[PDB]
Amino acid sequence: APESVADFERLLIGNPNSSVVWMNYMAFQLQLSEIEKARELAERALKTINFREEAEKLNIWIAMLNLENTFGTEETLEEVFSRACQYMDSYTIHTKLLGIYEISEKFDKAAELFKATAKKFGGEKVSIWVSWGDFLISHNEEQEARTILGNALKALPKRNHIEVVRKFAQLEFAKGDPERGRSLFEGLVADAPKRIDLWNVYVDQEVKAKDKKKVEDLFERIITKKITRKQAKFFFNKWLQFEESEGDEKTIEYVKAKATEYVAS
Amino acid sequence: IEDISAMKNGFIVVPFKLPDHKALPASLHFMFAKRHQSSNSNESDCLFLVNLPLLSNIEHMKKFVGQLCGKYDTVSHVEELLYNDEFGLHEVDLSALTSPRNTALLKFVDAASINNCWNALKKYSNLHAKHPNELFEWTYTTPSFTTFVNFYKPLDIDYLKEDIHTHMAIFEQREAQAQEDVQSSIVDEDGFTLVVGKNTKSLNSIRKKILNKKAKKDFYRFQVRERKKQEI
Amino acid sequence: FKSNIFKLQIDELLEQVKLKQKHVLKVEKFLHKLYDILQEIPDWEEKSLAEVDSFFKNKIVSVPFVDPKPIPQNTNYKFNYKKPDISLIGSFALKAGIYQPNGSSIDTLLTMPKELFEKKDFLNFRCLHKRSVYLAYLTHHLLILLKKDKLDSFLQLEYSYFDNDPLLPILRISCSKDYNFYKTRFSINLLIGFPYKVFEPKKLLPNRNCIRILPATPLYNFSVLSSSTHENYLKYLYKTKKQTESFVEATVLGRLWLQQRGFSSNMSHSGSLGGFGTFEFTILMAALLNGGGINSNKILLHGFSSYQLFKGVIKYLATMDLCHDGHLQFHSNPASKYIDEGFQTPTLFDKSTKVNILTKMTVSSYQILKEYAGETLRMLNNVVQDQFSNIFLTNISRFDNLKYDLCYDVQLPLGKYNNLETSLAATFGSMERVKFITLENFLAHKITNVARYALGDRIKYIQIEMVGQKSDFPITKRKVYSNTGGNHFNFDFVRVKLIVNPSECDKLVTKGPAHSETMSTEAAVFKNFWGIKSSLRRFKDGSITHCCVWSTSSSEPIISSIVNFALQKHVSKKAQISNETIKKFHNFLPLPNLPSSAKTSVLNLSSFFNLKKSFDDLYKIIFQMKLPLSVKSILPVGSAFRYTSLCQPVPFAYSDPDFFQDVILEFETSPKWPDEITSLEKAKTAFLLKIQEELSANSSTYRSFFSRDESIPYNLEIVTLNILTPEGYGFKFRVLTERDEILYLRAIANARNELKPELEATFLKFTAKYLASVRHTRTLENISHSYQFYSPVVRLFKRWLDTHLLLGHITDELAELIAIKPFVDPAPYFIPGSLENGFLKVLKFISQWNWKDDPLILDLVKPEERLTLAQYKGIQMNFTNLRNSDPNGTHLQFFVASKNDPSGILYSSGIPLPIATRLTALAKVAVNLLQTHGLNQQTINLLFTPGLKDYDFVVDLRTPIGLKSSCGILSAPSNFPENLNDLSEKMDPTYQLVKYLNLKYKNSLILSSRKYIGVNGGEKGDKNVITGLIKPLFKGAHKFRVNLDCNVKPVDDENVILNKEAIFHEIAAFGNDMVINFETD
Repeated sequence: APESVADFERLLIGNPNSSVVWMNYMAFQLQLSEIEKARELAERALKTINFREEAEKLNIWIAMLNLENTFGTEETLEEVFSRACQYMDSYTIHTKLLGIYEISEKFDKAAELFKATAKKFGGEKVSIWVSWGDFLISHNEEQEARTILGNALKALPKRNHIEVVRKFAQLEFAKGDPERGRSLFEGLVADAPKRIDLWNVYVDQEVKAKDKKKVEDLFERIITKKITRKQAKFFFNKWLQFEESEGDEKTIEYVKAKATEYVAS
Repeated sequence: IEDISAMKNGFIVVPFKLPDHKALPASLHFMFAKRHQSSNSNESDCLFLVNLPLLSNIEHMKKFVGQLCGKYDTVSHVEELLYNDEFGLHEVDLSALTSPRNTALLKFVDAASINNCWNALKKYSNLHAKHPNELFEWTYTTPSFTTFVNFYKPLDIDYLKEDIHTHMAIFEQREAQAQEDVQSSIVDEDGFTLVVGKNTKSLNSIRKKILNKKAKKDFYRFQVRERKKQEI
Repeated sequence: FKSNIFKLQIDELLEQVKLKQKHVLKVEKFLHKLYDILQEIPDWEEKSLAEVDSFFKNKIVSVPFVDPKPIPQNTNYKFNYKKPDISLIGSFALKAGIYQPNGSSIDTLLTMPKELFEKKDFLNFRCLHKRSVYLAYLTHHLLILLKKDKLDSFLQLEYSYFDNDPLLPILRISCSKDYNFYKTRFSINLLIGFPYKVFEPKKLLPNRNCIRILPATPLYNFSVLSSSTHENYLKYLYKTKKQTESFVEATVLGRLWLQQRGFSSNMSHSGSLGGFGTFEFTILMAALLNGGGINSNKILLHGFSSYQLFKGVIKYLATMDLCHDGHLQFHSNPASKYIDEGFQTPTLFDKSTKVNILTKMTVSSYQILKEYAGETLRMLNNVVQDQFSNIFLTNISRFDNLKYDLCYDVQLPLGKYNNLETSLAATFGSMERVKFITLENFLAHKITNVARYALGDRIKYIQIEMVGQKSDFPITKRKVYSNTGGNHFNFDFVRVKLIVNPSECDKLVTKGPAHSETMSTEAAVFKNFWGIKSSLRRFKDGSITHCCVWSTSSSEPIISSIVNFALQKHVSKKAQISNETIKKFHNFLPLPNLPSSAKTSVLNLSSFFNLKKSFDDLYKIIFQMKLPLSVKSILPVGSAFRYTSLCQPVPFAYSDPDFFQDVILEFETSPKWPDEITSLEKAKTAFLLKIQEELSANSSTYRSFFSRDESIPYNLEIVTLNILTPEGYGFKFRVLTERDEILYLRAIANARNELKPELEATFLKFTAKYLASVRHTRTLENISHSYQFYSPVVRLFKRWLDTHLLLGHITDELAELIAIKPFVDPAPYFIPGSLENGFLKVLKFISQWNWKDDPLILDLVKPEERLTLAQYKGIQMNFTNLRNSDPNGTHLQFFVASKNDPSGILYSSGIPLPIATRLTALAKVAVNLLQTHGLNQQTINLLFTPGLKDYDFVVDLRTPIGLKSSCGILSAPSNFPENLNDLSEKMDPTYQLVKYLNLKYKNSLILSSRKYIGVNGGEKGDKNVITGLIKPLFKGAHKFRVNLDCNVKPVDDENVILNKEAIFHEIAAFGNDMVINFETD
């Protein structure tokens, strides 16, 4: 581990693209507490690194963003926010400043940034709605989360409507309300009952959610609906894996019997 | 050290025995490859190549795919090569400003071609991993003083004349069309005309200009009242 | 402002130079013990010559009887010694004792009695023989007393001379490791002198004889009268020290200036340098405080600070003559007055004591003092830069090849004192001994007058150093005994140093007086001075004058020829003459394969002017051709057009990289240019195509073809017109229009924020190629005409850089700027008057340059448009802004700026910090080599040997054909071939190879080569090396990436390092038909 400023400088000469020792040096000046040398150091780094190193550029962007969140003020946040959105991809800078807001615990200001990125970039992007739903359901605000899903439904195209109701149902099954996830899932199969990948993520999410009677009735609904041979044996064998992981031999025999009368057609 | 055959990112190393030197105390040339995914129409069925050998060209990949099909007996036929700025000269289009470093992209004909050369290079990775002596020999189209005097050679006057004349003709056609398009009374849909001037010929340049871009304090009675205040 | 900065700086120097009261108290306690000792010394009476002979024969102390010894047949007087009057003399006595590195001295006068004086003791060595037996008896009795009180354990006593006066020997006591003053580093001197007013001044005058055999002996009169009147000076300086307050700081400032220049208070008439130091400075500034006006005005006042006193006294020594026009007169015990009659000797005269002060200074010492006074007056009146350390902190007197412009080693195998009459061509007789008492003085003055009359106007100033002069001899010796130098005399050899007028450095004939009927006295001395070499020639216009014609030679100058002839004629037939240093330098400069190249001088420009003549013929033709746009200007911008090409331009020599000199061809303004950069370059190509067609259709004797220019990145259609004119020359016309700067600014505007510095480098390369190059060319050609020696200096410096393999990555205009720095600003040195002195001054400057703190600001002008205050401070603000944006210098190292270019980046951009540190390290290693070892042929050969070490690999390559004759250097290709492909065949690729591999491995490797194969390809000119350094970036091992831009090898499944052997085999397969040897580390 290097400790002296001259050795630090000679290693910055020796490796101009080593962003890891760049953040080691910025960490050193944070332990010695010089924010002026911090901003001039970020300026010197952005002057000296290459232009085709966009990942390192984004890294020093979020580096100056972290320093101005922990030790800077809101006007400097606005200035570096504007310059970063001018240089690099503004939606990415929106999400990084969002994440730093999450790890710095400013709920109301992070929420204002959610509104901002949703009004500017909500016509074509979906990950901002994903992150807004995650924040709001960690805040446990279900009806406003559903109205954010409605804003996505009115502001996105149709395939993006499908993606946003799918992701909201997944995060509902993960940490949100399971019955709300079930309701949006049955509504989605009411809009489109053919989508085999959608049925697949639905049955994977119920077999991770561990609700036995719904596993049963959904699988019987898969029996009633049209399924091809490869996807049929896929759902059948994954149901076998679920039933052998939990241990019900009567259901094992039931699935083998229904599989025999399925292949005898 | 001979079993380093696949990186965690997913890159396959392709070593090469180089032609040895007469005064050297064989050797290894480490080539990497991974298939590339893109929604671009002219960037379908393409292979990302990392650390290409020196001055490797269409002929180099032709000899390489010939050796590959002769060894592993698959059907794979390459089409073209992309991103050959092996030096770093054609990076920035100054022409377009006015009006994948060290990598290459290899084009194939179909999915059969790409999957056959893919399993061929996979078997080549296992070939180096188990028996690193049964590999290919990468060769250069090794330049001599004939290619050096090509690098120091005068230019063909007839080729120069033809290139100059055709470029001037196409440039004049494009310039005349853009000039007429600017000064052809560009009326909007909602009745609005547009203000151009005499001697302008680029609506691009109009957009670029856009992108580049009496207090009489003693007059009133209240102001002279404050003037009296400031005397006091 | 000048007051503030100079006051703070003199405060810094005075706190640096100030001594300590501990040293003061130690030395005064020691001299108090010496006081007690001298009062315990007992007195004695009249005794005879044989009696003191037996005395100092049975005793160990030997009396220092000077030449000639006293003889009892001719001495009718005897001896005595009574209580001497003791006093302390020195800077400490003036309360100005300062720290000196090698040591300092406080002298003590022991004053001889009037009752011991006889009234005719001043005649014929009597008083000085009395002084010698006086000091010998005092040494014996002080020896008894030191053996008594046990101070013999660490005190060492020797005989010496008062300021190198061989007629006046003194004593010197020193302490080695309670009365020990070894920490003080002092050495006390014991002087035997006379009281005030002890002999007749009117019979003691410089024109009054005191040696009878009528010529006088003014320096001996000065010695006896100064040893009489030592203490009147001391009370007068004590009075003036009471009168003015800043005297001590003024005199330490003067003393440090004198010792930094190299002078001293020693004797200079023995073939030495000095005569002016602390004591002379104090007496002179006291006289100038007394007055110094033309009608006895005062020049210096009591209320003046040391800055004002120094500026005044140096203004006086610069403006007023004291040797050939006038003299100064003052009274010590009422006012000073300058009078207008030169006495052909330094003349500051006191009538209250009837003394001339500066008789220790010779004419050459006064001349060099005049030139130094002028230089420092110029640096004082300089208001732009900071001249303070420039004046006071650079001892130039270290290297004689950097202090003087021509050094000459001459050996004189004399023999013996009676062998003088056979070993000399002059005569040292009785009256010669009277005028020039010591043989060293006589021979030195003979060499000065002979060499001065021989050279005439080819020298500004002269200096004769006597190498081997020991001014120290023990007590047991009568004088300084030696056997060095082929004789028994106190010198090894003679170093003749010349400050040379560079314009008349190489005039072929040495013009004398005209021819009348009667042989004039001047032509008589001419004829008896030249003998066989003289003649009478009728010139081109018809004058009939005497002149001795010489012949020019490249390897050696006419100064060497003429001083060889003069010393071997009018001095002796046995002396040996040498300057093999400058002989080898002129040998190391290349010699073009042309008729009469050997006898051609080094200042000849006839090849360049022939090139210019052919260019002007082509210029007329292309100017009167007929084009759709008429031609506006044609500007030659080539290195030959500024006389900084390395190989001189030989006709039809088409393998030198500077064969094609660049000309700019600019048409008139036109509104119908295209506005798209590629089509713009294509339109310029169209104009060049029409030009080529018209040339081949009208003036068929000219030949022509078309090449590309890839030096500008991303502008790939730049086509240049190669024209071969039948006097054997090549010009590549490139076209400059009124739209290039506009399109480049528009491109750098429309480029996004990542690629902006790349287009900054692009536009900067464009500027340095096209626009500021013309300004650079005309400026350097003009100031080269004013400074002839700039072209051989820059040629030698480019040769040095090419053999050290830095030229491939350092551009030629930066080479020319860093070469021309000492010619533009030679402060505090002189303007260079030799290839040797110029090149070594460049090396010393580039070694002492600290570019991390110091920027280079130049004003390329003729000698006395200069950069005024506002422009200077603006350039310095640009520099400090660049250093705030880059403090360490990973991106720029040399900030060079001139009037044509106040930017500071334009020529030194894109320079590897390894290359810059390697250049500074090479300069430091070179100057340390010249510090430890004497300058000679082996040292300069080691200077020109290439390094080949510190490189991680070297690649030795040869060409199938030696290229020395084709490059145009004799140890010749007559005509152009019928095939331009065969031109490319005889061409050489190695620079394009190393450039393309630099472009390939720009991320990881640094590869350098030799550019000039015609000089550096061995004796045949067919070899070239490729040295290669690995970056620490890939010396370390790193994570696998996608844009790593190197040929690698993984050490595991994640981390990789570089593939050295694969790089080596890539280069080997590239140069398969050319690479021979390859060494690795």
